[PDB]
Amino acid sequence: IPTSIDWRQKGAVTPVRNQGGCGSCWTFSSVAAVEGINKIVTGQLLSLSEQELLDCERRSYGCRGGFPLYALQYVANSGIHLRQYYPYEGVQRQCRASQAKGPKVKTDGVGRVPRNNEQALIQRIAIQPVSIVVEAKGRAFQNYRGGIFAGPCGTSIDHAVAAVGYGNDYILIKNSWGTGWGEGGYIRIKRGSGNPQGACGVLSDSVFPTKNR
Ligand SMILES: *[C@@H](C(=O)O)[C@H](O)C(=O)N[C@@H](CC(C)C)C(=O)NCCCCNC(N)=[NH2+]
Repeated sequence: IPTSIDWRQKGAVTPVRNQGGCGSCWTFSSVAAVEGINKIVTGQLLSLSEQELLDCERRSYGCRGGFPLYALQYVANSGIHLRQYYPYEGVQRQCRASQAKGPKVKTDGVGRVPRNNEQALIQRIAIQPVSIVVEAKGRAFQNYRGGIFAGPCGTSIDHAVAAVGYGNDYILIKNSWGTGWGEGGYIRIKRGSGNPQGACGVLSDSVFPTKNR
């Protein structure tokens, strides 16, 4: 694998989103992962509907939180519509999937990275973007502006985000707090933490969509 990778520089990452006040991070990280594998295997970069997951993925709780694993299973079972045909409202409404216009992206399955294993996560990011988790509630994380973030942060994971790259000392992560946070919406989290769960719990729980060429 390469010493560094950046899926943005392979055209597999869409612009940064802003989830707003809604506790919908689980829809953003999962969609970013799906957009990534879809570009990798089809050649097209599409912007996909977080709102569809928010409304339609029954085992999650809309703006009250959710489960990236189940979001990815939904995409493998039902597919997902384009954002432009099922736009983000930042509030849960009735599922309108069957009424949405336009094409669908359908994946074939879901994989899981062996947890608390930095090399396993890096190896997976070398292949595709990954939906991961971090503890984002800390003031240092909330106030992050740039550079390599090492903390202070605990490992009580609370926020789903998408890993879209790495380099020797960092994992590169697409957050859903708009471009006004961090590095145009991105954060670099240090590799090589003393925590088995990694810095900010970044190694705690990582899943990804699978889709065949
Ligand atoms: C994250 C956010 O919007 O910042 C959002 O709160 C969320 O989905 N968090 C997940 C975090 C995990 C580490 C993936 C979460 O807390 N999921 C469990 C949600 C359970 C909510 N239950 C009810 N009844 N609302």
